[PDB]
Amino acid sequence: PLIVPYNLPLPGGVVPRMLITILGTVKPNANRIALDFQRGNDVAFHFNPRFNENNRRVIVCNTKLDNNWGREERQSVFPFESGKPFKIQVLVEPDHFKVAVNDAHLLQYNHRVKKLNEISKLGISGDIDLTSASYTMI
Ligand SMILES: Cc1ccc(S[C@@H]2O[C@H](CO)[C@H](O)[C@H](n3cc(-c4c(F)c(F)c(N)c(F)c4F)nn3)[C@H]2O)cc1
Repeated sequence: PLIVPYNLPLPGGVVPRMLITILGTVKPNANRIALDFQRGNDVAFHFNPRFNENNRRVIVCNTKLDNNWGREERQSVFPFESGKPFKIQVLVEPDHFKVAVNDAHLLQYNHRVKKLNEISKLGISGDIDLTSASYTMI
């Protein structure tokens, strides 16, 4: 198992047609997962499944610039289940990050940080056992 939090360098940043695949298992009684695509200290794309926000499960997405969070984008479709193995695929497209979970499209997140070649880290954090984190070009 990989250490969590996990730092996956993305050399030279991201580019359209780059596919990032995260395989893991959600812990029992999970509270949160986070993927953080970072441009230095900024978070270009934060993808944050919350298992218990006011007793509801929701995905919160946002960007952090100069240490300030922006407007949240929320997805109530929630494909993660405590205790179960998952696959997150993040496909970089020209205008957005496209996220599929367990081979089913979940959401798109329009690029707010525009210097894709500077988004050169993926952090993976939260209540998972992490099996693999990798990328490839499609
Ligand atoms: C005024 C105001 C009031 C409340 C908020 S809440 C804020 O909302 C953001 C999305 O808009 C992010 O979710 C933030 N956030 C979550 C994590 C985090 C973490 F630190 C971890 F260690 C793990 N393991 C994890 F899964 C995480 F998600 N870090 N920063 C959250 O603090 C904002 C503004």
